[PDB]
Amino acid sequence: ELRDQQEQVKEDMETKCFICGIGSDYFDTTPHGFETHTLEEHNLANYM
Amino acid sequence: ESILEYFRPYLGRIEIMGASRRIERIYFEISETNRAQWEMPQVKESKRQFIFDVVNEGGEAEKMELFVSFCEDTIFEMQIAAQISEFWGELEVQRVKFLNYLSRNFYTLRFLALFLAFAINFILLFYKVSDSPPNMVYYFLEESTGYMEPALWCLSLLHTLVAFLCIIGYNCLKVPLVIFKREKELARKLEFDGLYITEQPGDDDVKGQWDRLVLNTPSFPSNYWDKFVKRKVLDKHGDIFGRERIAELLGMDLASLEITAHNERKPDPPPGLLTWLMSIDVKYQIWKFGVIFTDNSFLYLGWYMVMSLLGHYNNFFFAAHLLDIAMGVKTLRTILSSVTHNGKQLVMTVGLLAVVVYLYTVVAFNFFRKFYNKSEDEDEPDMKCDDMMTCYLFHMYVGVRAGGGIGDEIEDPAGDEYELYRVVFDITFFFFVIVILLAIIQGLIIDAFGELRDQQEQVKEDMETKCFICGIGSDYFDTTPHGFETHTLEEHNLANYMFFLMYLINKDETEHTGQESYVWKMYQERCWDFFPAGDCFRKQYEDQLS
Amino acid sequence: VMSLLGHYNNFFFAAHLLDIAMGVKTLRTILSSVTHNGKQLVMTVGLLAVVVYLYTVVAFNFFRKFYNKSEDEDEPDMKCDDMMTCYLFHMYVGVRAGGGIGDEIEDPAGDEYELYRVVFDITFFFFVIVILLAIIQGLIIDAFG
Ligand SMILES: Nc1ncnc2c1ncn2[C@@H]1O[C@H](COP(=O)(O)OP(=O)(O)OP(=O)(O)O)[C@@H](O)[C@H]1O
Ligand SMILES: Nc1ncnc2c1ncn2[C@@H]1O[C@H](COP(=O)(O)OP(=O)(O)OP(=O)(O)O)[C@@H](O)[C@H]1O
Ligand SMILES: [Ca+2]
Ligand SMILES: [Zn+2]
Ligand SMILES: [Zn+2]
Repeated sequence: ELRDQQEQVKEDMETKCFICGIGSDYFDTTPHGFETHTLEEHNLANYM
Repeated sequence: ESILEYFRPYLGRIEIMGASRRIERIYFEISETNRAQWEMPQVKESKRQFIFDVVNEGGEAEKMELFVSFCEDTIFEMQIAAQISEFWGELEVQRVKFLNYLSRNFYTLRFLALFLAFAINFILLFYKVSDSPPNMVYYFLEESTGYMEPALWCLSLLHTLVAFLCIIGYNCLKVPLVIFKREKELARKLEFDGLYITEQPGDDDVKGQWDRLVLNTPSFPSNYWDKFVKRKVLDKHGDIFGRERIAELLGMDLASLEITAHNERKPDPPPGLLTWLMSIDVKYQIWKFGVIFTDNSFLYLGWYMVMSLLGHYNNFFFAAHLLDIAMGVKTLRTILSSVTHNGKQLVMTVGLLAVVVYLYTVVAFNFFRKFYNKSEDEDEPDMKCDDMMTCYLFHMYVGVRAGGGIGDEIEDPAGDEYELYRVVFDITFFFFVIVILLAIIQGLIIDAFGELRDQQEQVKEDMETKCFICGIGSDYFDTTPHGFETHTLEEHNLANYMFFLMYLINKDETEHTGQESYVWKMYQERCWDFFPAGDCFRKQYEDQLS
Repeated sequence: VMSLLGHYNNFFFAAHLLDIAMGVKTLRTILSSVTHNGKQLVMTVGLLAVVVYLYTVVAFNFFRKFYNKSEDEDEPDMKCDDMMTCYLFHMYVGVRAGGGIGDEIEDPAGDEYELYRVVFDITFFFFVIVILLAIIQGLIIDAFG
């Protein structure tokens, strides 16, 4: 269960944006969509 | 209807996302030879693995790039198949016929080698030993028929001969595709990445350090179909980065490329094979030998032959060839992969087991030492915990294997001042070492096996739930009866895309229609946008019922 | 046929007790779970046979004096003097043993092959007992589940 919790943490991050929460399904309509949103649109560091 | 039924297995129709931002259907021609070259078990096996690795590793954006690379590899594979389909002049023609026989019968020779290994080891099951000839021991077969020893010798010789044939067949069959992929990836890196021009590979990229050899060799793009990659790299690198420097890096001459650009007549090679042996490219051949002497399948075959030759020193080295069944069938290979699937975790968990057992050794060395007299003899004691090394070996060997901990093999703690101390010590050893840690190792391998089998089943299930090209799931298609079937067989069929690629390749560039020229230019520029993603003809004209 | 054989010998009657397994649902499911992964089980027990045969070759060429099961000094019962007898001894006794073949072989102490036999017994207990047998258990129990 602990190892499954660790796997889930990594998976959840790649599925939903930490800030807006919107999942990767709305972003992957455009190619490399989630990557664009979670790196240029809403990157955690950028907020820092 | 009759014409449609006759040309149905020749009418391949794929849908492309065109320049009009619309999903448009392209109807091309599938050659009969092209379909026949798609439907042998080897190409099907290639597609099966490709689909497995793509669905397992993932990546929606890289999916089309890997699909196109697979199409190129499989085109070259059926080119190999076409070449291998069905006094020096006689010698070379007989040599190519013999290599052809080996290349077509590679798998049959593999099965024959495994059969010979099984037969040899079945004979070896009759081996016995005796102090007398069939301080000195003699290992001889005990057989009443008297034929199993000549049969053993004959089968050993035949098995090493088949080992020769299998390595030659691999060299003539699977090695060319490996070279083709290596040359292709090096050409793509030079054309697009420009690594040897700008981003020099580091020490970790031993593949790049070895690829540096064929940078200047004239036979650089030999196995790869494109022969002008050097000129392309000069066109997009050297204007900015130094044309003479790039020419030196690629081992080609500016005047030579000028005279090839101008009108020129190609001469004929000198007659004879003694010129050829002097015309072999030493550097390119060394690079090819380096990239096939590290290919894992060829290394397995070389190890197979090394074991076969050692089987002539001692016949029991032929027992190593029984692992070929594990390398052959699928889920036994999965059992072997499950050992290393969590290999890092297993190594450090057995390290934790070693550490905790060492702690039990220190506390059973300082205390609890008189309870390790394994010898029942009173005159001769065999205290296993008088030395730290011997006590640690005793623990890690015997106590771990014991199901009730070290208390099974230590003296009973009764009538002694340390009674509850040893009770707690044995209980904690049986709990942590046996009950917990060993079962964690069991979990780390068995759950790895289950996870690998679940990955295979998930690959098979995912394919039937979403279209590999547009991705749209089966829920949108199953509204119409047999919907997904129709969409993934007549609308977007992986093969149909491969057949379009071949049709573009073998069609003259002056005949390609607007759609075909668009797809061809897209393929040249490596954009992969012509694949429909997230939409299809049905989705575009849902209101128009088409 | 079993009923008629029950008149030759009454103990052929049992054969008719399996009718309860054919009758109730999940006992029939226990019997179906044996063959639900039958191909995998056959080839995994084949792998078990192969690896045990490898342990037999390496305990036949080496580690042969450690198979004297007889406690009598005058009469030895070396189980690994013949390849067939050693393979039978392994697949029969060592697989059933929970601590591998080291339970039923002589202790490797005070011998030049000490760490060799330690590694041999550990790898036998690990691959044959810990892993492969539990994989067979998984292949049937997960089939039931
Ligand atoms: N708002 C967000 N900002 C950053 N990453 C996000 C966000 N939402 C989701 N993610 C996911 O988090 C991933 C973080 O990967 P990245 O390579 O940026 O860091 P990392 O290597 O995981 O960081 P660290 O080394 O600190 O663990 C992204 O690739 C993306 O899938
Ligand atoms: N675009 C697609 N092209 C082909 N198959 C698709 C596609 N999208 C989803 N699929 C699924 O892939 C399945 C492939 O089954 P098919 O019988 O065509 O080949 P196969 O026998 O699995 O091939 P192989 O023998 O190479 O493994 C289809 O039945 C379908 O469910
Ligand atoms: Ca035209
Ligand atoms: Zn966001
Ligand atoms: Zn589709």
